[PDB]
Amino acid sequence: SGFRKMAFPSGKVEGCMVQVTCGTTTLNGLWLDDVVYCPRHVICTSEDMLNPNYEDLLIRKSNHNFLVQAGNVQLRVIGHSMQNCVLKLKVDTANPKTPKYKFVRIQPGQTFSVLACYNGSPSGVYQCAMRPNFTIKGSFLNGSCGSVGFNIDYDCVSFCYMHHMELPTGVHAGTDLEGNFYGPFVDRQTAQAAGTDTTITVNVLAWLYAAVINGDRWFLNRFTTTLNDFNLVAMKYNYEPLTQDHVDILGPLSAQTGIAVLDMCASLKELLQNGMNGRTILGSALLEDEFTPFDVVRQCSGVT
Amino acid sequence: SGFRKMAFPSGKVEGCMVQVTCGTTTLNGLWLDDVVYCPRHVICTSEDMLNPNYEDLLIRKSNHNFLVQAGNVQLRVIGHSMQNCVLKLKVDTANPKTPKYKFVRIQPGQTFSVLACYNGSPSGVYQCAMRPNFTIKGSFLNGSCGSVGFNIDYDCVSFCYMHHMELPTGVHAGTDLEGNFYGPFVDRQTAQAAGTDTTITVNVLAWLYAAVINGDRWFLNRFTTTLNDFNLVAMKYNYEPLTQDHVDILGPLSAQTGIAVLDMCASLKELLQNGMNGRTILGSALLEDEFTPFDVVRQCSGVT
Ligand SMILES: Cc1ccncc1NC(=O)Cc1cccc(F)c1
Ligand SMILES: Cc1ccncc1NC(=O)Cc1cccc(F)c1
Repeated sequence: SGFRKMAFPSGKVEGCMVQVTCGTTTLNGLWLDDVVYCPRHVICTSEDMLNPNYEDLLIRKSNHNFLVQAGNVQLRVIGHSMQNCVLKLKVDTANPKTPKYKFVRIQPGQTFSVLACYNGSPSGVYQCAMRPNFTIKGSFLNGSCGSVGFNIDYDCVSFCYMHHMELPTGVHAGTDLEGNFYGPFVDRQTAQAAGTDTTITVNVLAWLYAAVINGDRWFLNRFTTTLNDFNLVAMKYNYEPLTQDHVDILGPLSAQTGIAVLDMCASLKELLQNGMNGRTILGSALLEDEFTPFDVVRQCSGVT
Repeated sequence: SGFRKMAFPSGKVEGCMVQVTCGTTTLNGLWLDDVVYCPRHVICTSEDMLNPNYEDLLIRKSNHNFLVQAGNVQLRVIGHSMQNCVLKLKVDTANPKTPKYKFVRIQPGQTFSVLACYNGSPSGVYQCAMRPNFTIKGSFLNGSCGSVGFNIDYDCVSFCYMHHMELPTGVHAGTDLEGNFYGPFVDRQTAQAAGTDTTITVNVLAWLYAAVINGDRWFLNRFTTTLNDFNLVAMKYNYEPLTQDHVDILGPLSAQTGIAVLDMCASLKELLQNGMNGRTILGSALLEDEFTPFDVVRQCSGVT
């Protein structure tokens, strides 16, 4: 009973957080095995951020310039390399708390947990969706760079995000763990356009199924629609077009509740055209798109 | 930039979760030092839950009947005692992962993180407010009993909640770590009334300050009010009456933003009387009351 914006337990990730300092800039690093991963802008001063030549900036740095502290113990840096927008600092000690892990590049619309950190210390954890425009609407302040996003499948942590930058609009941009930015962003102090964003249709449908499972059913109606008809409504309301791939992943929720996907689409169509009329769904007065069909199944079945 | 429903990092609590089985009932326990705490209803069968005599039920149990498993290792139970609605199983081994901790009884309106668990394994973490009526609107299924609520101040975990029961309305009831229920609830399979709930006024005001800090300011107006006038509006809209104690704890947010508490009360009054007019505040289309003034200061300053 109940449905919450649940994050993964952050324990396995907390054991990997370190503080990385280079010159006068300090941020977070991720220590996995004998490598520490962090945003490459740790090598920059504020003046460098205007138009940085990272290759030239990194050349002025040696292993001893990167100070890596795991809690209260100092790591010895024996190598450094830049891969895309991340630095990889080889250390002489493998992290004893390294969980089983993978580096994954998630798709837009997928969700993950963020462990916000400052000075290598965890401050909090929250669940995010990677927006269709490849930004995240996180909660990050100066010093949070290097904080990571992740998912967990039983004992394996799949790291998918490393925080790098705050856009002038207050939304967030970052990379996968190979240092490739999600979206068009560059790690430079320049105003950068995020694409037009859209609402993640398949996620709103999954959340409507979660609402029905938990008893919030007032929005169910006597109607049905087609993918074509629904997509005309999705276009008008800036929702992602629904595809058969999306219908396919909603199958488990359709089977559990007995509500055909296109019937739920008709409820969503009516909610888009008429609003909530002052009512709520799962404690929300808007259509929530930060739960994937997998998240709904996982939470509604109590997967650990 | 940004403001999220952030939970504490759950790592220190994950290290304390164990599975407790007695007869054919399995639930979660909390292993701190050499004691395992769990809901006393682990000793009941479904038939016992109708009208249980816990004292008589516990008398039929011996130390060897309580099976406590921490991950994959078995704990040896050398004592058992019932304290209010919790069982305390003395074990022969102190939990090596015991963090610095305290047991606290929180007040209604205060917030905390829940680490939802099943079979002793963590499934997810979310931030909750203890409702003014002493229920929590959690996300819990069968097997989640024994999952705990907590806050963290630097290195100290203050445990404040242990999950026990789901009311017929789908809201949740539990105890402090001494086994005293929050609210009027009893651990019995009987329909039980939760009091009339109210919105946590001081928290909505704190969240309005968080919105102003992050740039959502459309709701600020040219008006002011008094505690008496605001409280007439709070009464009409089922909000908690605001006191000078509440105004006092909003002081840091009033000082940071330069918006006097009674001026923010006038914005809240107008929002109550006119609604959001289809607009949002911090990604919400309703007035959020699950962030305390302390949570707002902590998140807006990045406290670890
Ligand atoms: C101040 C802040 C707040 C939240 N998240 C991140 C930040 N910090 C930055 O964006 C620094 C920065 C500037 C320009 C490029 C870059 F890659 C990184
Ligand atoms: C089924 C479920 C779902 C979520 N949270 C909890 C539960 N389980 C219960 O309430 C069991 C129960 C019954 C009667 C009394 C009691 F103290 C405990």
